Amino acid sequence: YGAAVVNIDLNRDFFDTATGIDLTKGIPLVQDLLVPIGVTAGAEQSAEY
Amino acid sequence: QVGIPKLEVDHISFSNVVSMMTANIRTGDDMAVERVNPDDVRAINIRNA
Repeated sequence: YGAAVVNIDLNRDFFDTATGIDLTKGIPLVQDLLVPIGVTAGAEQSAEY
Repeated sequence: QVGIPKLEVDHISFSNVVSMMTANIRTGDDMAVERVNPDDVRAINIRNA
């Protein structure tokens, strides 16, 4: 009782940090895999998805 | 008759009307611009002139 909202997320226990994935934002995000060249710092972030 | 141009004849005229600015043109309000660089070098369109 009092559960305000119930989402269906990717399972962090399966997609562990050992996978390189970070799911805290609600999407998988992997640093330094695909990554644009020729862009300002912090423009790399969307590619992490 | 119309007045003869001074340069037209060989007399020297030591009084003349001289156009002039009322005060110094260099007011020190020099032009300055916000240059803003392309976000991504690869995206730039060299093409079409």
